[PDB]
Amino acid sequence: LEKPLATVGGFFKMSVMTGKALFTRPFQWKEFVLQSWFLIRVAFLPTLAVSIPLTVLIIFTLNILLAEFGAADVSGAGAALGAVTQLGPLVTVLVVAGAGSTAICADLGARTVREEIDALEVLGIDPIERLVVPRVVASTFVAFMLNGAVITIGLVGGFFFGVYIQNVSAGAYVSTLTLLTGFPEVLISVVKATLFGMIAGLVGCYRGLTVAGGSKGVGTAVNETLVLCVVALFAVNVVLTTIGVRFGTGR
Amino acid sequence: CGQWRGIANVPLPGGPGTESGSMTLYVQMPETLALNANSRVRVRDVFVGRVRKIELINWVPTLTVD
Amino acid sequence: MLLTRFIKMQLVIFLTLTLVALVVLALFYLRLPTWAGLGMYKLNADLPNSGG
Amino acid sequence: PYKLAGLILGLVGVLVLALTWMQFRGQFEDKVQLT
Amino acid sequence: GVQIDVTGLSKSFGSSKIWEDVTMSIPAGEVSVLLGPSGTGKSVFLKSLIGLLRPERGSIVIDGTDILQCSAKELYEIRTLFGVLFQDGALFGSMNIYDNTAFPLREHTKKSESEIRKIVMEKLDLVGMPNDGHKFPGEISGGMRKRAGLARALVLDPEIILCDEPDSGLDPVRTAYLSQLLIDINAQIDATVLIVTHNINIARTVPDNMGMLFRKQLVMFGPREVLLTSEEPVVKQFLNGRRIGPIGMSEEKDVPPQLQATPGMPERKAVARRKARVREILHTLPPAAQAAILEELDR
Amino acid sequence: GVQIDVTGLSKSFGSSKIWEDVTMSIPAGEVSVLLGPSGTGKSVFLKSLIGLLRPERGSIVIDGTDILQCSAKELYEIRTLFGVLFQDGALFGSMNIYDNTAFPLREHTKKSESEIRKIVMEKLDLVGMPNDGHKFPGEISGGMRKRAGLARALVLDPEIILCDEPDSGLDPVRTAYLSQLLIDINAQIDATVLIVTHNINIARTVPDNMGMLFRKQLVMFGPREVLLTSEEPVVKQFLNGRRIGPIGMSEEKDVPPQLQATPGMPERKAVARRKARVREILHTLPPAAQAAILEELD
Amino acid sequence: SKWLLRGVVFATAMVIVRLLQGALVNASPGNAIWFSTGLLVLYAIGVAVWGVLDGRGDARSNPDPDRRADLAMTWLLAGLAAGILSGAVSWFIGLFYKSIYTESLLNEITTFAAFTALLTFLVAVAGVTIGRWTIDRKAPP
Amino acid sequence: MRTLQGSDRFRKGLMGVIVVALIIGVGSTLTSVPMLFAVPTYYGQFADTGGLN
Amino acid sequence: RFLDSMGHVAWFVVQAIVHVPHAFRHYRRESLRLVAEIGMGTGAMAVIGGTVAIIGFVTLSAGSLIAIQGFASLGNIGVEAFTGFFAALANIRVVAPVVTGQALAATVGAGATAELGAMRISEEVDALEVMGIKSISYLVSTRIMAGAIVIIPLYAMAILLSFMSAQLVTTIFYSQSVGTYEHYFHTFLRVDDVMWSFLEVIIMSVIVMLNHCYFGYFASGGAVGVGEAVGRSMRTSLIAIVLVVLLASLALYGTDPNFNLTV
Repeated sequence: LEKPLATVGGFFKMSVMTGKALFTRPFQWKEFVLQSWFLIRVAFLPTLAVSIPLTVLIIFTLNILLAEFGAADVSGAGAALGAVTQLGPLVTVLVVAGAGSTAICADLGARTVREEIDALEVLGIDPIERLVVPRVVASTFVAFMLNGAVITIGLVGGFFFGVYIQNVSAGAYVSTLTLLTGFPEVLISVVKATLFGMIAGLVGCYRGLTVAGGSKGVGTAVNETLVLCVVALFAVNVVLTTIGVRFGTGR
Repeated sequence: CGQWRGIANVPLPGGPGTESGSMTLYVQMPETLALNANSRVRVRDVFVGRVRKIELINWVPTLTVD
Repeated sequence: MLLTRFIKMQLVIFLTLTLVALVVLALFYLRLPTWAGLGMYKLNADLPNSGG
Repeated sequence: PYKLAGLILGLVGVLVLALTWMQFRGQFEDKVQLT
Repeated sequence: GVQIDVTGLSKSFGSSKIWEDVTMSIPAGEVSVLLGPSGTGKSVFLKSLIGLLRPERGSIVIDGTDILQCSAKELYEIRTLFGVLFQDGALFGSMNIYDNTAFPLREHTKKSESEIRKIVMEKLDLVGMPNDGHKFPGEISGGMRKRAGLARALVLDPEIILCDEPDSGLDPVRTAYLSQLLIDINAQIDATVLIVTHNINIARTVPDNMGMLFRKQLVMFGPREVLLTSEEPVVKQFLNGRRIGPIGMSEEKDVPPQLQATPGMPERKAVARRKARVREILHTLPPAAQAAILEELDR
Repeated sequence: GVQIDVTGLSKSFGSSKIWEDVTMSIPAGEVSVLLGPSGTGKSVFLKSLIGLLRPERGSIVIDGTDILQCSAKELYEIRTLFGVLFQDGALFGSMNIYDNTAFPLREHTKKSESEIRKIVMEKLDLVGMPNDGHKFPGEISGGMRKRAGLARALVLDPEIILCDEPDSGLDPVRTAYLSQLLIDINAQIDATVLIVTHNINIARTVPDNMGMLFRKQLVMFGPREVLLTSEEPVVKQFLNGRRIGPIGMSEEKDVPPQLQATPGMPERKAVARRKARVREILHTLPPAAQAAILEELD
Repeated sequence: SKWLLRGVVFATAMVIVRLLQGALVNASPGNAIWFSTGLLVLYAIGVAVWGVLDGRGDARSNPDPDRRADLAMTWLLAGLAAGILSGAVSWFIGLFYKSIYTESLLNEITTFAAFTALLTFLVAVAGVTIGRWTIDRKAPP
Repeated sequence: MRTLQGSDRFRKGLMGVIVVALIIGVGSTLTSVPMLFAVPTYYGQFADTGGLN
Repeated sequence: RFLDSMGHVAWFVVQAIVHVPHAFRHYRRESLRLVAEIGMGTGAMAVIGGTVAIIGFVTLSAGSLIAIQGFASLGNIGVEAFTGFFAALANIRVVAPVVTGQALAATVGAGATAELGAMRISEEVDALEVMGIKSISYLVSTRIMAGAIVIIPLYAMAILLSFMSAQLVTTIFYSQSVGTYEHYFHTFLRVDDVMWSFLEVIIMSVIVMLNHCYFGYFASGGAVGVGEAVGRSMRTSLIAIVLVVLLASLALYGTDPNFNLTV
C-alpha cells in the first residue's frame, strides 16, 4: 500500500505544482494551441464514430421498449436526458482517456527516455510550466468542445433514426426534449466534461513524466495511464451523477 | 434569432405534407390549447399532414397547415 | 516445461472465482432451473379469450 | 495476395451489414397483407 | 574552468548501492575521464555532479558552494556554468538545429536576434556544422546529433562541460574525431571537460586526469601519467583490455602520447599545470613509477 | 561448419539503400568478422543471411541451395543448422534460463526429459553458467543474456552461428572474455561463426576472415593476414583507428598474433585451413604484403 | 501540538458561530441565509489572519521553501480536528438546546465536519501563501 | 524528475486523499449543510401521512 | 495504401484464425499461462486483481449509475416501482455489454499490445522465427484462445456485479423493498436476452483481441512506438465494440422486441 500511496502523493504534488504554475507563471499560448489542435486531430473522428452508433442503439432500445409500453411519444425526454447527462460525458471519457491521455503519456515518456526532460532541467527551466500546464488546459478545452459536439450529434442522429426508421412522430421527439432536461442537466454535463478532461490530462502528464524507460516502460506506462483514467473517471462520473440527480429538473 | 420560439416550434423536414404537391391552408382557431408546431393533422383520425406555424395575428391564432 | 506454480495458483483461484460467480449467476439471478423447467410440472388451460 | 484478401474482407463486411439490415427489416420471413 | 570537489559521495537505487565513498578533485580546465566496467553506474555519477540526481550521502563542492545543499533557487545560476552533451544529444525534436542551439540564449541572455544568429553560426562552425542548421534532430545521424548537442552547450561560455558516453554508436574513427574536437574546445575555452566512458582509445590519449570505478568503489583517481604507470591489477587489466584479472566474466561475478591540439589552435594551459602536479605526485610514487614518469616528462 | 556464398546482395529500405553489391565466400568452420563505420547496416546483413529480411536482388547459398528464393517450408529446415546471438540475447522473460535453453530442442527433437536436462546442463556449463539455470532473463546482466542466448544457440549442434554486435554494453574486458568464449566454441564444435561489429580489438584478435563495408559497398573480404597488411586507405584507417582518412566525422561527411583457444581445448581446425588458403592466395599480393605475410606465417 | 491547538480554537469559534447563527435565524428568518454567510465570512477571516501570521512565522525562519516546514499538512489536520470536535460538541449541546440546527451524530461527525475542514484548509492555505509572499518581496534578490 | 521522486510522497498522498474525500463529501451535501443553509423548521400534527415522502 | 492496409489486416486475422487448432494441439501450456495472465493481470496491475478488479469496479459503477438515474427519474415522474424492470433491461441491452467491452479492451488488449510490441522490439519474434516456430501461431492464436476461454467467466462476473450494484443501490440507498425489486427484475428478464448478450460479448472479445494483437505484433519505432500502437488499438477497439453491439441488438430485436407489458 505504501508504494501506490507514494505514487498517488507524487501525482498530487505534481498537480499542485501545475496549478501553481498556471496561476503564477506566464501562460504558454503556442504550446496550448499546438496541444489543443493535436488532441482535436487525434480524438475527433473517433468520438463521432463512437457516439453515433451508441446513440442510435440507445434510441432504438428506448423506442421499442416504450412502443411496447404504449407511451412512444415520450421517447424524446429519455433521449435528451441520456444524451445530456450520461452519453456525452461517457463518450468524452472513453475517447479522451483512450486517445488524448495515452498520446500525452506516450509523448512525455518519449521526451523522458530521450533525456529531453533532463535537457530542460539542466537549463534551469521547470518542465512543468512549459509542458504540463498547456497540455492540461488543452485537455480541458478539447473535452468541453467534444462533449458539446457529442451531445448535439447524438440528439440529431437519434431524431433522424427514430423518425425515418422507427416511424415515431417528430413533433413528439422535439417537444419532449426539454421535458426532463434543463439548465441543471447541461450545467452538470459541462462540469463533468471539464473535470474529466482535467483529470485525464493530469494523469497522462504524470505517467509520462515518470516513465521507466527499458523496452516496455513506455507501453506499460500508457496501459497504466489508460486503466487509471478509466477507473478515476468512472468514479467521478458516479459522484457527479449523484450530485446532479440531487438537483433534478423534475424535482 | 428574433422569431426563435424554441426547438419545439421550428419546422422539421420529412413526413406527410412536406413533399411537393402538398397544399397549404390557414386555420383560424379561437385558441390552440398550448399546441406546438409540427403537430399532426388528422383526417378520419389518420395522420396526413403537419401544422407549420402558429403565429398569432391580431390576437387570434392562425395555424399554417400543410 | 514452465509450471511455475504461481501461474498455477492464479489459475486455481481464477477457476474457483469462475465457478462461484457462474453458479450464483445461474441460480440466484438468471434462475436457470425455472427457465429450463427443473422441479416443475406442465399444465394447460383453455380460455374464451387470451385477455392479454 | 493482399489486395484479394482486402476485397474479401470488404465484401464480408458489406454482406454482414446487408444481412443484419435485412433481419432488422424482417425481409427473410414472409407474411401476407390484408386490407 | 573551476575545480570540482567530491567528498564521500554515495548512491543507492533502493537497497542496492551503485557506488560509495567516491572522493575526488577534478582540476580546473583539464580534461578528465571516469571509466570502469559496464554496470558500475558512471552516468549516474555524471548526472549527480550537475544535480539531476540526489546522492544519498556526500558533498559536491563547485566554486566553494555545496551543490547538494544549495536550494533550487540558487541552482538556476550554478547550472549556467555547465554545458552537457548527453548520449544522444537530447535535442528537442520540435525545433530545428538552429533553434535548438539558440534556445539557451533566448532563455537566459537578453541579446538581439542578430547577435544570437552570430553566436549560433560561430558555434555551429566550431563543431563542423557550418551549413547544416536548418535540419531537425530526427533527420541527422548520431554523430551530427552529438555535434549539435555540443554546439548548444557551447553558446553560454561554460566553465564545466559534462560529456556522457561520447563513443556510443560510433566507430573508432568518429570517436577519434569527437575526441579531437573536445581537445580543441578545451584548448580554446579551458572549460573543464569531463568525460564518462569505458572506451580504451579515449582513456589512453585524451585525458589529463583519469579515475576508475570497480565494485561500487573508486579504485584510484589521478593524472594521466600516474594512471598509465600504475602496477594495480584492476587498472593495469582494464587499461590494456586484458582477460586475466579481478574483472570477471560479467557483472554477477566480480605511455601513449596524448592527443595534441591541432595546429592553428591556442596553446593548452592544462598540460603545464597537470605536469606541475605530476611532479609533486611523483615525489610519492614508487621508484619504478618515478623512473617511468621522469623518462616521460623529459622527452 | 558449412560455406555461405553471398553474391550480388542488395538491400534498400525504400529510396535509401543500405549496401549496393556484397559478394562473399565465408569459409566453413572459420570465424569471420564484418566491419564498417556506423550506419552501414551490418546487422541488416546478418538478418538477411538467415532469411529474416529480404534483399531485393542477389543470392545466398548455404550448402548448394539458394535460401533467398525457396519454399517457406524448406526455410524452417535450413534454419535448423543455425544459431543466432542477438544484441541482447532475445530471451523470453516468461521462462527462466533452463527453459529458454531447452526450447529449441523441445520444439524439434522428440527427446526425453532426462536427456534434455543433461544436454541443457552441459551447454550451460559450456558458456560459463553452471548453476544459473533457474534465473529469469530480467534478473541477469547483458553479458549473461548474451551467454544464455549463445547457450540456447548451441543445443541443436549448429553448423552456422551468427553474432550481432557482441561488444554492445560491454567494456573491453568482458568483450575479451566473450571473444575467448567464441574462439573456444569454434575450437570445440567447429561451427562457422560470423560476427558483425565495429570493434577493433575483436577485429584484430578474434577472426580468421574479415570483411569491410564502406559507402554502401563491400571494400574487400579475406583472411586476417591479407587484411591486416592491406595498403587500402579505408581498411588501414579503420583498423588502426586513424582520424585522417576517407572516413569522415559523420555519415553525411563520408600483425596481431591472434588469441589462441584455451589450453586443453581441441586443436582449432580453422587455423590450418586459413593458413593453407592464405598460402595459396599469397602469389597475388603486393611484394611488401607478401613479405609481411610470409614473416607472419613463419 | 500546534494542529491540536488550532483545531481546538477553530472548533470553539465554529461553535460560537453556530450559536450566533441559530439565534439570528430564529430572530429574523427572512435574512437568515445572509446572517449565516456573514458569520461564515467572519470565521474565514479569522482563519485567514492566523494563516498569514503562520506564513510569516515560517518565512522568517527559512529563506527558501525547501527548508520551510510543510504548513499545509498541519493546517489540514487542524481543520479536520476542528470540524470533528465542533460537530461532536454541537450535536451534544443540541440535545439540550433546540435553537441550534444540528443533524444526526454521524452527519455532524463526518459530512459537515468535511465542509468545515475543507473551508478551513482552503482559507488557511491561502493565508499562509499570502503571508509568505508578503515578505518574499523583502527577501534579497 | 528529482522533485517528483522525493522522499515526501507518503505525506503528500495522505493530504491529497483526505482533501479529495473532503471535496467529494462537500459536493455531495453542499445544500444540506446546516451552517450555510439553515431555515426554521415548523411542525404539524396529522392523522395520516397519506403517501407523503 | 488503404486497400493494402485492409489486405494486411485481413491476412493477419485469417492466419491467426487458421492456426488456432495448431496452438490448441501444440502450445497447451502457453495457453494456460496466458489464461492465468489475462485473468489475474500482469505487472504492477496484477497485485490488485488485474482484469477482474478493473472489470468489477467499472461494472459496479455502471450499475450504480443505472440505478441512481432510473430511480431519480421515475420518482420524479411517480412510477418508481418499475426501477428494477428498467435497470435489468438496460444492463442487458446497452450498458453492461458495452461497458464490459471497453474495460476488457483497455486492460487485456492494452496489455497484449504492450507485450507484443516489447517482443517485436526486443527481437523475440525474430528469435522465434529463427528457431523454426510460427510466431503468429505461437503468440496471436494463443492470445485468442486464452481470451475465448477467459471471456465467459469475465462477462459472468460483470453481469453479476452489475445486477448486484443496481439492486444494492435501489434497495439500500433508496430504501426500496427488495421484494418489489426482485419481482419486477425476474418478471421482465428473459434468459434468451442474457444468452444472446453472452454471444455478443464472446464475438466482441475475439474481435478486440485480434485488433490489439494486430497493432502490437507489427509495432515499430522502438519503445516509443509501443504507446502510439496502444492508443491506435484502443481507438479502433472502442469503435468496433460499439458497432458490434449496435449491429447485434438491431438484428436480434429488430422485428420481435421480446418484451410484453400491455395486452
